[PDB]
Amino acid sequence: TTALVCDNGSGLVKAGFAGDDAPRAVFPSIVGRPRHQGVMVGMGQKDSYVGDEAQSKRGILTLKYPIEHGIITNWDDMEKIWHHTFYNELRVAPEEHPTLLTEAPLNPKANREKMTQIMFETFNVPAMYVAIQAVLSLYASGRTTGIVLDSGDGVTHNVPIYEGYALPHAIMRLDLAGRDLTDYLMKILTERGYSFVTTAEREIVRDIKEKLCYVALDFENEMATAASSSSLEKSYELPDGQVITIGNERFRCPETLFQPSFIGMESAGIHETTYNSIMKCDIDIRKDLYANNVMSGGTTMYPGIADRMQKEITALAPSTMKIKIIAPPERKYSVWIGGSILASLSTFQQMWITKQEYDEAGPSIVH
Amino acid sequence: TTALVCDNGSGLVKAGFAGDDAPRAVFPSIVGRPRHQGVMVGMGQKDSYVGDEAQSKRGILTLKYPIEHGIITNWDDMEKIWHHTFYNELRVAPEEHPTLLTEAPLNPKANREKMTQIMFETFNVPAMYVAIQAVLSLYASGRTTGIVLDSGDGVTHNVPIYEGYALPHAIMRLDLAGRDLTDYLMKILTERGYSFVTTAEREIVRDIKEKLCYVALDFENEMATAASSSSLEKSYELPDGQVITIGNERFRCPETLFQPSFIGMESAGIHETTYNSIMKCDIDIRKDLYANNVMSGGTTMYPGIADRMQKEITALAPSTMKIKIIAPPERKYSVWIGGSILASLSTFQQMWITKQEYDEAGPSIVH
Amino acid sequence: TTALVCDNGSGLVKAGFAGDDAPRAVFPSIVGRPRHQGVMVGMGQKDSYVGDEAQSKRGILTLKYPIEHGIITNWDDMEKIWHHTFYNELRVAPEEHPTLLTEAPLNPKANREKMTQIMFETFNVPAMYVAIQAVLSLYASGRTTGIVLDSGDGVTHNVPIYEGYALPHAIMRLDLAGRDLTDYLMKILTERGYSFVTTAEREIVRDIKEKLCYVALDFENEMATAASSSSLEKSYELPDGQVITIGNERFRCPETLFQPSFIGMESAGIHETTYNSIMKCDIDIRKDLYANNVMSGGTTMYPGIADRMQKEITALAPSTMKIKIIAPPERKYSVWIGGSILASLSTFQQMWITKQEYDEAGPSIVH
Ligand SMILES: Nc1ncnc2c1ncn2[C@@H]1O[C@H](COP(=O)(O)OP(=O)(O)O)[C@@H](O)[C@H]1O
Ligand SMILES: Nc1ncnc2c1ncn2[C@@H]1O[C@H](COP(=O)(O)OP(=O)(O)O)[C@@H](O)[C@H]1O
Ligand SMILES: Nc1ncnc2c1ncn2[C@@H]1O[C@H](COP(=O)(O)OP(=O)(O)O)[C@@H](O)[C@H]1O
Ligand SMILES: [Mg+2]
Ligand SMILES: [Mg+2]
Ligand SMILES: [Mg+2]
Repeated sequence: TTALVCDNGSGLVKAGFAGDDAPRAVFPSIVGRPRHQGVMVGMGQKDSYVGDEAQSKRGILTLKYPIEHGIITNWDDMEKIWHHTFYNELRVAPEEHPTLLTEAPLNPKANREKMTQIMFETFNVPAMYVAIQAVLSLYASGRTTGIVLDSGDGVTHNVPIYEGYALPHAIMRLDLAGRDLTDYLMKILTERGYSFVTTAEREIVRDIKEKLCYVALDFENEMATAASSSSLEKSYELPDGQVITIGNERFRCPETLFQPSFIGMESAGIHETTYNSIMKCDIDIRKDLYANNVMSGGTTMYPGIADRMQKEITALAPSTMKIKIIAPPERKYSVWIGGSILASLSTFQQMWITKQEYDEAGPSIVH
Repeated sequence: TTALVCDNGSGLVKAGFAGDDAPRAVFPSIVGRPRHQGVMVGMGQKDSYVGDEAQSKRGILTLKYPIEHGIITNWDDMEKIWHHTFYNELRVAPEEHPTLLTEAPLNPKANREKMTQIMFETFNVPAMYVAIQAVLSLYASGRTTGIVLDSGDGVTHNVPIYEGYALPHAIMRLDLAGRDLTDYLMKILTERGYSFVTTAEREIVRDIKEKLCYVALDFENEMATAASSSSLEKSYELPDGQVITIGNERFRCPETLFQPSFIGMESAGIHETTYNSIMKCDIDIRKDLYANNVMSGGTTMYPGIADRMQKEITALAPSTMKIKIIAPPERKYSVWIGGSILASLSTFQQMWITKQEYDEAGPSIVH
Repeated sequence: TTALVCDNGSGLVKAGFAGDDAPRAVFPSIVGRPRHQGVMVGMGQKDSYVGDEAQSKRGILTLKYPIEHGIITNWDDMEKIWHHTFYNELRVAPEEHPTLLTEAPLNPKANREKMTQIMFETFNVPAMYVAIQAVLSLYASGRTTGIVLDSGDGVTHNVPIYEGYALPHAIMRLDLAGRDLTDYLMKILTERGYSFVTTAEREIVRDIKEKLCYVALDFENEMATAASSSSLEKSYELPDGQVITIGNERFRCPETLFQPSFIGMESAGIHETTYNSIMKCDIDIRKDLYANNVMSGGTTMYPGIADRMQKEITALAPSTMKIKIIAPPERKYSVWIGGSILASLSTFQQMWITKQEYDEAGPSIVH
């Protein structure tokens, strides 16, 4: 009956039935084993904690993110993520619903095969399909044309779609935002004598990466008044009681995303990968990619975009073109709000890969 | 059969079966041989008197404490303590019950083996285990987080614990309180012209260390009003009828522990060893070590602590952090009431070292 | 006039003019004030002794290293270090030369500014520059490619360099060896019944860390032969006439630098940090990072590396890729013999930060 949209984020895995409100459960993609000797003898502990509870047990575990640079490390950790998601969040049996899974646009073969095969044999679902996360972000703002910028930890993408076809030859995948921003924040906060090295404490870096950062309009000129002894200091409080005063590094960390040359890699800035994906599309269609520029994903929630992005695009594109960048509030749930629209609707009600078809065809059902 | 918790005090050896009230026997850990020439000729007097009988025969013996600086001096005296303890207090044979023994956290190797080994061949016990005295103090107050203190005459320890694991990197052992406080009390009672030198009479010094002593809120401000003519004098009476009036030195002796520069040693104050053991724990756990500071051991019974310790820590700790320091009645028996809770409980009924397994393994069994 | 290279040791300050032999003066940085009351009104006693004289007057002082966890404690003690170093060792006046100072590759900013500024106002030197300690280790063995190690009591570092560019993305800082090895030797020597707790005596432990330790080739098998009566026992003689017999623990203390699991801290050994810095470098260059592995410092002077390090890396590295590990003699003076080659060579004779430029610009001239 009711289909299930379960999003394999690298965040922030999101789980909720098909429509109509919001993700039922969201928690960080963490499994963590206990690194210290037991001496109270309940015994009372698990062999492996998942999140939320692996984020309540900080400082006693060794956190292992099972998805790293756009790929899952091994399915031994992945199945334990899955077991936690179905059972102590959604509560429903896996044999009850057809499921809908998400992937990253341009993900390595044979990691969709191996996934599909393992998931059928481990949880015994009755039907399934895998839709890519960028394409789904079209549905959330309900547009049939435009270039989609879907940016989440740890893979961003630039996919062009026109009424309502996706060009296979103009899709760009960057392995950059947001975990490299997390690692960079840890590298420029060490620069003020605040050292973070332990895995649990690495989460604190994420919590200040969320809340306290912002982006400039013109970097060099916002940087200029930062050099003056004028306040940009906001004072954060740390869990053990420590008080940190950051100012410069606060706008510096997300600004890193414009120009990967700050980490020295040859990769082009979001400025130019957006533009170069548009300029791999056909000449006539370019007219309508402007003003259907749609940003998405959780790593676009800094309170200093899109007007940085705006000022940058308007400078690089042709003269007198209508360029408005549509960025809805609460971009982090865009993908899920996509998935919800698909699986609740017909036509695609008769289009899942069903069990008899899977048994007959085998795991080689890629296209 | 019911288990036996027999606690290897540094005091004050304590003995009583597992559960549920108080130890049956507590008495000074002393052996004393008769030093003066014999003339009564009944005769039959014992070669070595143990406590408490060696404390009702003061002035005719030469007391030799079998435990000094937290380690047992020789097993010739120790076996006579043991034989006396089981037989002439409890009235039971060690063959009947599994035992539970205690140690000092960070006790020199190879003195846990030789102990374990000698006890199997001397008393023919069916099973045993050795738990460290600091860890056991958690059970007494039902804590699942917090820093634990076994402070006895004369080895103290400082162990931080988080639910329900031990931290190898945060544990500190001081060979400071309390026998050096006794020896210091005898050295500063010489300052008022009352000189004591004999071992047996040293016990009287311990008895005034118990009853008369107290700690200040602020040393310097109690010291100021001590210089005034107003009375802090309490009049003690001595075993042969003599009257001593001490006042200034009365609050000075336990105050010595708050910074042992009085002795001359470089060793840090309890104030700071408490704090510095906390700042060797992981950052997110520190939040809950504050306000689960639980004191223990008989040597913490001076009336002025813990509110000296409280006022001192709140000054050294980060701003606006909650620090409730827990120190109720029962602290002299804290460790033992801990041991009682363990040996009655399952799972740990199957976790004693039993004789066949010992026979196979040998005395190399530690870890 | 000839420039002066004075190396701001983590240890262990080294001082000597630009080239070409060895440093004139080496001593382990300690300052010690006199802690007991004077009883000879002679008296002649200085307020602060530096080393050598503060290592001759052990047991009546409280030794304080001015550089702790890779940063100077405060400039009140540091300025007295400096004044002693230039004046009462090297004899030359700072007013007569450009000087050359060393730093860590990654260290709290702006404590390189404050340093540079205070040193200019206190000693009023004609010109200066601050070079990182890791880069200089290339010069010492005349390498044009390779990964550099400054490991001193207590900062290690891992910097990859390619002819003659430094790669920012791959620089890794470990706050691991060697003072935590000093603390670890003190923590496992209490396990054999010899206690060392007071400040002066802590130096003696450090001296036994120098001479008698060694690293195993195969850990598991060295542990096997330790359990038998097969002698690995060496007899040390101790300052007050005492005899120390160490076996197993002799190889246990340095083994800590592999596998930080022994302390429980979340980090990976030199084995893995070497690899993890290489696999953060661009693909083509990796070919010459293998076989230009250059070890350095004083805390790599154990007589059981590098062929352990080699056998371990060779197992983890890609198959049939040749890996030479070059550890020269002289490693304690590596940094200094590096600095010496640079400051004697033009072109960089005209590139010191000079007084007129400093006076106009202020502390920001650092970058
Ligand atoms: N307000 C915010 N500002 C900046 N970054 C944020 C904010 N909220 C969340 N993030 C980042 O966004 C990430 C979540 O992105 P998400 O949309 O879940 O990506 P995915 O769906 O691919 O997992 C988190 O890792 C977090 O670091
Ligand atoms: N009321 C008191 N005030 C101060 N000290 C006391 C008091 N009662 C006992 N003590 C001291 O505490 C010691 C006993 O401590 P205890 O908890 O038995 O240590 P352990 O268990 O390690 O032997 C005795 O040596 C005695 O000097
Ligand atoms: N033969 C040796 N074996 C092991 N360690 C040594 C030896 N000689 C010196 N050390 C250690 O090396 C340290 C000195 O390292 P050094 O190169 O001076 O570091 P830095 O230059 O950063 O101060 C000393 O603290 C000492 O403990
Ligand atoms: Mg995504
Ligand atoms: Mg005790
Ligand atoms: Mg160094």
